[PDB]
Amino acid sequence: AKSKNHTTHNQSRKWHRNGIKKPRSQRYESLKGVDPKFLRNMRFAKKHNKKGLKKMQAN
Amino acid sequence: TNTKGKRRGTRYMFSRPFRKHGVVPLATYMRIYKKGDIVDIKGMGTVQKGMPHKCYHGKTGRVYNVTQHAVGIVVNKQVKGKILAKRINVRIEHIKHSKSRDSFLKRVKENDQKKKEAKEKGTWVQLKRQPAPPREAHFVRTNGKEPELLEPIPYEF
Amino acid sequence: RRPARCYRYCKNKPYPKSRFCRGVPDAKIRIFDLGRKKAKVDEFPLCGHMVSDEYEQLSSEALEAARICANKYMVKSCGKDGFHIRVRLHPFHVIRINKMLSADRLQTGMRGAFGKPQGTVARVHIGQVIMSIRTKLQNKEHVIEALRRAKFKFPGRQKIHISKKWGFTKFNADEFEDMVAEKRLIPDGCGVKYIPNRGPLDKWRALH
Amino acid sequence: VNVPKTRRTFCKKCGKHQPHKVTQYKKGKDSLYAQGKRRYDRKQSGYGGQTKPIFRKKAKTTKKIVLRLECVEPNCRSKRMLAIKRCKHFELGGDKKRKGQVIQF
RNA sequence: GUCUACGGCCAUACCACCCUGAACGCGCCCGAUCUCGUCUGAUCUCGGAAGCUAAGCAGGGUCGGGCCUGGUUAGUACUUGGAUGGGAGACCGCCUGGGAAUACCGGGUGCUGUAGGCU
RNA sequence: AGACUAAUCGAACCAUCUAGUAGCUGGUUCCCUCCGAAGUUUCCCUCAGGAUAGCUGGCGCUCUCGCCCACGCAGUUUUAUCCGGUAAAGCGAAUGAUUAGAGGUCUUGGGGCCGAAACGAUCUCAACCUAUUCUCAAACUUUAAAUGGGUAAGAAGCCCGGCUCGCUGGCGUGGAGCCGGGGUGGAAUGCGAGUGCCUAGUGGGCCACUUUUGGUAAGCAGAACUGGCGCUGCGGGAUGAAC
RNA sequence: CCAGUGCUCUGAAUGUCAAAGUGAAGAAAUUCAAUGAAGCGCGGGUAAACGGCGGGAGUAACUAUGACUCUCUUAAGGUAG
RNA sequence: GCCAGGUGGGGAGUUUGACUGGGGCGGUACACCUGUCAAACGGUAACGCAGGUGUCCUAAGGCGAGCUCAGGGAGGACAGAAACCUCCCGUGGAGCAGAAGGGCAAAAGCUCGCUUGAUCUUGAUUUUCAGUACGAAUACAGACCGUGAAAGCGGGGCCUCACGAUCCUUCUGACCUUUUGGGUUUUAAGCAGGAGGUGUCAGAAAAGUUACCACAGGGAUAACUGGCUUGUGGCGGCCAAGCGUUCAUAGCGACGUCGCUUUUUGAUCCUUCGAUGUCGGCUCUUCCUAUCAUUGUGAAGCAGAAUUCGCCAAGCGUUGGAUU
RNA sequence: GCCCGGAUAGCUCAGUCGGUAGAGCAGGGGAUUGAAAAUCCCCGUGUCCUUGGUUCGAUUCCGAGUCCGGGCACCA
Ligand SMILES: [Mg+2]
Ligand SMILES: [Mg+2]
Ligand SMILES: [Mg+2]
Ligand SMILES: [Mg+2]
Ligand SMILES: [Mg+2]
Ligand SMILES: [Mg+2]
Ligand SMILES: [Mg+2]
Ligand SMILES: [Mg+2]
Ligand SMILES: [Mg+2]
Ligand SMILES: [Mg+2]
Ligand SMILES: [Mg+2]
Ligand SMILES: [Mg+2]
Ligand SMILES: [Mg+2]
Ligand SMILES: [Mg+2]
Ligand SMILES: [Mg+2]
Ligand SMILES: [Mg+2]
Ligand SMILES: [Mg+2]
Ligand SMILES: [Mg+2]
Ligand SMILES: [Mg+2]
Ligand SMILES: [Mg+2]
Ligand SMILES: [Mg+2]
Ligand SMILES: [Mg+2]
Ligand SMILES: [Mg+2]
Ligand SMILES: [Mg+2]
Ligand SMILES: [Mg+2]
Ligand SMILES: [Mg+2]
Ligand SMILES: [Mg+2]
Ligand SMILES: [Mg+2]
Ligand SMILES: [Mg+2]
Ligand SMILES: [Mg+2]
Ligand SMILES: [Mg+2]
Ligand SMILES: [Mg+2]
Ligand SMILES: [Mg+2]
Ligand SMILES: [Mg+2]
Ligand SMILES: [Mg+2]
Ligand SMILES: [Mg+2]
Ligand SMILES: [Mg+2]
Ligand SMILES: [Mg+2]
Ligand SMILES: [Mg+2]
Ligand SMILES: [Mg+2]
Ligand SMILES: [Mg+2]
Ligand SMILES: [Mg+2]
Ligand SMILES: [Mg+2]
Ligand SMILES: [Mg+2]
Ligand SMILES: [Mg+2]
Ligand SMILES: [Mg+2]
Ligand SMILES: [Mg+2]
Ligand SMILES: [Mg+2]
Ligand SMILES: [Mg+2]
Ligand SMILES: [Mg+2]
Ligand SMILES: [Zn+2]
Repeated sequence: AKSKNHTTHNQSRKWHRNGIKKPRSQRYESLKGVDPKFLRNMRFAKKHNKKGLKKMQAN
Repeated sequence: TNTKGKRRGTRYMFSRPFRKHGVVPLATYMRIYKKGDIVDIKGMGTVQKGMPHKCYHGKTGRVYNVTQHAVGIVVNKQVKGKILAKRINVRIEHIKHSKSRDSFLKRVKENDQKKKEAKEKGTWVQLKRQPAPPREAHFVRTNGKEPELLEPIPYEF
Repeated sequence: RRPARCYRYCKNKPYPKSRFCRGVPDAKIRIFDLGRKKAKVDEFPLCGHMVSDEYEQLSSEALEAARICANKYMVKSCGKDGFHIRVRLHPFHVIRINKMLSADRLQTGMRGAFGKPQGTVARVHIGQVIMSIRTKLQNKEHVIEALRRAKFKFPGRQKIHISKKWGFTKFNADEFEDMVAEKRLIPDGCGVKYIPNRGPLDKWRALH
Repeated sequence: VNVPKTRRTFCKKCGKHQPHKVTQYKKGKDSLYAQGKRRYDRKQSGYGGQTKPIFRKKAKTTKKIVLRLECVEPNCRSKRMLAIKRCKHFELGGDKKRKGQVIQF
């Protein structure tokens, strides 16, 4: 029952069939894993963009 | 069967080099890490809290998260079939800036200023890098003196 | 004690006698200099040594029988006390025997196939010294006829190059007498301490 | 190991550090008429023999010494548990050691 | 030209041995009632100036040792790619590019930022 | 004697349940056109099998090129910039093996003689120290290549201006976020890219240049990198799976 | 040779021991205790029951071999033949 | 008759791990660490090598502050190879619980002073990875704190291992949910987080023999041949210290080294498991030469005699028996 | 060739419990006997097999060998 154990012979040729797809470009990076106190500032900063300013900034 | 554990090939990689066993030089902490920066990862044997892992030594990633005294990076690590975007949490000592963008951002500043002057006097600039062309038809000098003759050496053991 | 034909080509990484191997017995050789060990520098000007040619191993016992036959011809033909022969190849490379017939097939196969140690051998590059013999200037045919009786006893094939240097000091024999007497070089037993002129000035005042 | 009788640790009723008594966890007597005891006994009564597998192959020698903590400070009295790592020997409240002392067997 | 307080690079700035050190300053020093600490005011703390650069420290020197930097060592040692190239093998030559390391030799021997003091 | 019990015995015969079960052997019926692999990961009472990824096929969908510069992508270089400790090298640099002499004299282990006879002293044999010296290391290194690994090469950028914040705070300060305005051109090279569903087969591998571990060695056993035989004929090697 | 494993004899002298039965508490389900048949545990018997049967050292006036002396040790240490 | 407790291979039903240079006996390479092998990123195998682990710690955890280590020298009542004090030098040559590797100097080490951050809870990520989990770890975040003058530092042990699912049980938590027609209470069922285990360690409940054997199969896997390899066996070659009255070599030859052979064996598993009938003898044939005798020669420590050493050489010969 | 056990006095055994060296036997000097055997008073001795790590300390706990004595070398 003796066998062969581990070989990456023909694994270079399988991986590059479809190709090493590099993710590299997308915009507005996902916002999980963020420092929460920072996020406990920024959601407040967004909700007073709407409410706090019409007349000051638009004019 | 390779004892698939953590930090196992690191007799030489987290080893501080030579004559620089000692404290971390405290400009290591006073570097300003804003978001979006491109920073490189070199492990340090001295700060045993937040060393990354052995498979991220030397890779180049991107800062996404900043805390009190560490920094989160997004890093393009490779696995079996494909290459992944991973999030590491590294303390500051195992970080340094990458001068690839610094010479790049100086490459931007020159190209902006040449663009300023191209509108100024009306001369076409060619700030875009062309590769190193084949040499020009230069004109050597051999004034009076003759070329030194070279023949090979004899063999003596 | 297996034939040395098999343990001849260098194949495995060096596996020396140290903290972790420990089981290999003593080398065949113990000593390395045979003639006038106490010799001055100026007594034996020329040197003749055996340039290795192959990239092979030498068995440790090949060293022993060679310095015997090399000693035996010098004491016959230049007499006693008229030469100095140094074996410049220390055997550290330890090899392994996987002892079997222990005669029956009812013990074990090739299962535990690591070797317990048997003896040491010595490695050889191309262009490497084996035995240097420094002699009186008159022994020039004898140094050839001494080592030719050793060349029939090492494995493989490697030649004899009567060198250009002064004895066993590394310096050129053409410049040695020109320069030892004048200044700088100071003789020291078999070797010669080379002095620089970058030392403290009481090094220079201690001479003259 | 040696862990002291008294220990000041966070209680979960009145939101503070309070002192506690480390008392030893015991298994306690199990119950007949519990859920799995009734189901195993309804399964058992019959000409079928042993149905659920009993375990014979023990390998571990150590139990995690786990700790009741009773709040000493009155009217709160919220018992809770904790764990120490695996260990062979455990005394609770005696013979803390000396450094500057000869053994003298 | 220098010096203190705080420092970044962390030996070109350490180490040994020696020569000089105006004025501030750094120091040593005289002292223990308070403050504070040890077997002891030596250390630590505490209050002052009778003395002195001998020490620290600062400068310079040593055919100095280290360190740093560049040559020689050497297009060598190894090396990606290539061959119906050699050789029984060992291993080697060639085309193609990349190319070190020590003996050994020569040269350096702190540079500074912020505030503040001396001529 | 495990014999005999209707040519049947270490449990007869007959019929049913029964077309019992099987990861195991053998077979699996018309042509043509297109596309075309795997023996690897992890876990399993897993090792002659599956599960899962990988690999394969099919069916679509969302777009762009048809006209002094495109968009996007990559088993490639180029230009920058960090990372490594293998070859080689070194041990008069650490650690660790290690050969041989000369100088120097505190140190006891031994003798030659002064001998009541005394560290009162003569030449020492050995060790010690200094400066040399031969040779080495998969589980040692100061040094340190070739090949290599990551990232970067702009409009997602860059600048100016202004508001928000419950976080930060001497500072209208730190930093994110939001709003409006202004200039497309930022190495070479090649290409049409992007994305979702379902799913067969596979899960016994083998040989060769160089690099390699166990062996004395093997048409042996185990690998790394790449190509191939397998899956593939043809021309050469008389003939042959791989040259 | 009664150590072992077996069979067997006898004892409330004495540790264990399940139902039923009784007592105490609980509104009751239930919870607890006391009492304790056979068997086990404890004591004896048996090997024409299974079967079991040692190793060192010193030692005699040629040297030798060892009656003898010693020691560890077992349930017992292979006697007749 | 019925219930309970003993005995019960007399009778019944099942189980007899896996990896393995065939199996078995052995060993754990079955989970997990460290150095290497690994061919300078990461990854990378063998019953490849060296080693460890299933623990220990109320301080060896935490914070502050003080101090600096092994080792050597010169000194000093009894004191010496070793007591104690003192001075000097002392870059890690000591120490940090134990395997090693890294890391460490007004410190991660030593001593001391207060201490329980080894506590409460929701995510995110790193590791192994299928990009699932346990385990472990890092950054945070909301609490309650410790220590410190303070900045800070700490949610265990300086880091890389030191541990464990469902179902069941047990315990704690809310002045919690459901207890089935509505209620009151006991019991039970749940939600959340701690334990009691699966070491074949991603988790079966488990002994043996078959020569009386049976079926499914395998040359994926032995024993016979044949092949590759030739250690071992067998045969030769080179060098010359010696031996040989003198004489290295007529005849031998130590120490060394280079080969051949497939009649021993060993090692390997490529061919054969829908079979290739596997010891020895007898009978008979051919061939090999590494020649025992014969034909012709060469050499001797060859006088003749007997011998021995080589050469062209397989033409011809190499018997009769007791024992197994 | 693998798997298991041990070294202590002149012999045979302890204690191996990491802080004493013990038990018997023989030898040695007494006394008892005219002389021995035996009895009584007495003592004498351990390179704790070798070597190193573990500890404050090794005779003990581990590792390493020098050897002695086991149990195994099974299916074709
Ligand atoms: Mg497989
Ligand atoms: Mg029943
Ligand atoms: Mg004073
Ligand atoms: Mg006082
Ligand atoms: Mg002064
Ligand atoms: Mg003076
Ligand atoms: Mg100077
Ligand atoms: Mg110098
Ligand atoms: Mg029978
Ligand atoms: Mg019949
Ligand atoms: Mg039958
Ligand atoms: Mg059918
Ligand atoms: Mg039917
Ligand atoms: Mg059927
Ligand atoms: Mg096709
Ligand atoms: Mg499998
Ligand atoms: Mg099949
Ligand atoms: Mg497709
Ligand atoms: Mg390496
Ligand atoms: Mg090398
Ligand atoms: Mg599949
Ligand atoms: Mg193979
Ligand atoms: Mg196939
Ligand atoms: Mg193909
Ligand atoms: Mg082909
Ligand atoms: Mg053809
Ligand atoms: Mg051919
Ligand atoms: Mg062919
Ligand atoms: Mg009995
Ligand atoms: Mg009753
Ligand atoms: Mg006798
Ligand atoms: Mg008898
Ligand atoms: Mg039965
Ligand atoms: Mg099996
Ligand atoms: Mg690597
Ligand atoms: Mg690599
Ligand atoms: Mg150390
Ligand atoms: Mg250590
Ligand atoms: Mg401290
Ligand atoms: Mg918090
Ligand atoms: Mg009801
Ligand atoms: Mg498992
Ligand atoms: Mg059976
Ligand atoms: Mg096959
Ligand atoms: Mg042979
Ligand atoms: Mg075979
Ligand atoms: Mg086969
Ligand atoms: Mg095979
Ligand atoms: Mg033993
Ligand atoms: Mg004895
Ligand atoms: Zn409370």
